[PDB]
Amino acid sequence: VQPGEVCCWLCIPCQPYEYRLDEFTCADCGLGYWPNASLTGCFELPQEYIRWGDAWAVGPVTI
Amino acid sequence: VQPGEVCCWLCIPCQPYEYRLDEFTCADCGLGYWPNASLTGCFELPQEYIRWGDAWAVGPVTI
Amino acid sequence: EAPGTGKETAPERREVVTLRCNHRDASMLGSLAYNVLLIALCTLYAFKTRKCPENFNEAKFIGFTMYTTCIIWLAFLPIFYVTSSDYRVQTTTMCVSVSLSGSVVLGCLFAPKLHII
Amino acid sequence: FTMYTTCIIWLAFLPIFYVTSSDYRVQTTTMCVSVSLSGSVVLGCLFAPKLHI
Repeated sequence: VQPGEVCCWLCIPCQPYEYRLDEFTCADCGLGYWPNASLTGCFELPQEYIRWGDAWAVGPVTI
Repeated sequence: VQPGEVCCWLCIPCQPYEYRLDEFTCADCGLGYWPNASLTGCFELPQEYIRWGDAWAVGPVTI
Repeated sequence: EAPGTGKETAPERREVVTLRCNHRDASMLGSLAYNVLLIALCTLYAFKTRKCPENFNEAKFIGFTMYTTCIIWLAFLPIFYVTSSDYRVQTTTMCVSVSLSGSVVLGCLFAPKLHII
Repeated sequence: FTMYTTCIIWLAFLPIFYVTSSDYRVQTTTMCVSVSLSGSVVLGCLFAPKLHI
């Protein structure tokens, strides 16, 4: 973030779920994503529901 | 907060659960505390459910 | 209304997403009601023709199946209504309720069929 | 017959509290009405001959 003077800057994290657009601004690109290690970021978030992977819903299957 | 200049400061609202500290940074009482604006008193000790209370208690005790 | 498949459910905390249909949370109750009244009239007849010893006293078994189904549905409707926030828990409880209804129908009506073998 | 009815009432109420146990802020309030409904079911099972007379 840039203070009144334009020769220094304070390094603060605006938001962990916000897209990293510029070195002074901070605004999210879309919705429901996480910034990955790629250059683009704020994307690559699939559905968080495994197909028969969790042992929490085996009750319905066995019944 | 103190910017790169020593002349003036920057007004930024920090977390609400922090206490009324000095002009450096707002201080916290820790997990499970809530300060006030009178003397930075963080006690917040209420009861769980009053006996025969008007909130989800009258119906149960009556039945 | 819609074919369904409402993807990328927006939560209060944008951490994980869940796949769901368009409006299968609150609209389904309507269809559920379309059967509930039916079940109602059904168990009503089950109360009207409960004194019938015919077919190895099959009217009593019909009435008992109706009572169990109406009880489990009266217990499942508010549960499915108030647990519309969660997806895995709501699906699990509705699945358990459906399986329990089917099991009690197969166990109460087909009780004499299993007894006589 | 009344014992079978009470048992199926138990088997129907068990998943109700099993799924309502989440968000215990409302579970602490529904526990009382669940115990009251169970006591009422047992009262009916016991007083069906008393209710008929």
